[PDB]
Amino acid sequence: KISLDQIDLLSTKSFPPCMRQLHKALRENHHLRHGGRMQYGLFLKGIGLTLEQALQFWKQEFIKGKMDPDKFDKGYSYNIRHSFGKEGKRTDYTPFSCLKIILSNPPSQGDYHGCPFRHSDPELLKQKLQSYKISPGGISQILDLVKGTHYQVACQKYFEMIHNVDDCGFSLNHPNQFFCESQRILN
RNA sequence: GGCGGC
DNA sequence: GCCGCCAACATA
Ligand code: SF4
Ligand SMILES: [Mg+2]
Repeated sequence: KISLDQIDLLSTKSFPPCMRQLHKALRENHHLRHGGRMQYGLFLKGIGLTLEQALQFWKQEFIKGKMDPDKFDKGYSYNIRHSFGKEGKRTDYTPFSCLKIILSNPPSQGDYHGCPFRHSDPELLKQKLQSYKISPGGISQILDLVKGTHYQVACQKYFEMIHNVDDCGFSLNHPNQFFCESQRILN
């Protein structure tokens, strides 16, 4: 039901901070390192894209990287299809959970994957939070949680703020959950 | 990105 | 250089 020329907006309204960053990095650089391609690609599949849309979405953005639209089909296409279970063993991989994103494959320079509340240093997180136009009160309420290592809670706090609600009404532990609960309120 | 094949 | 096959796992 979801369409491609609708993602840029969705990233702002319903994507949790991690996926939002990942999308922005993708649009600005026209590319993403492995870690991000994994985290974001499966998220996109979790929200609804089909294999046709995924290949389109990724190809389109990588051509802007000015690379051979063939060098794309060469490497990148097979792996996208394998994500959707259409190659090898044929496993329709479930998208990543929070605990996994937070406790594993920590990001390095050049990477945008991971959990902002956990991998972005307090000072850079605050700037992001401010860029998302989050009230200095909640931003302060989030940083606290972060300092207490309650990353998922800090994210729920971010959810409640961009949605103008008192209680998100669910315990967060998976990015696509954050998306669904958001779409519930907006759509 | 890793592992694997030439 | 060319190429294949992997990982995940919430979820009302
Ligand atoms: S808490 Fe879970 S969802 Fe919110 S950002 Fe960290 S990872 Fe993405
Ligand atoms: Mg590569």
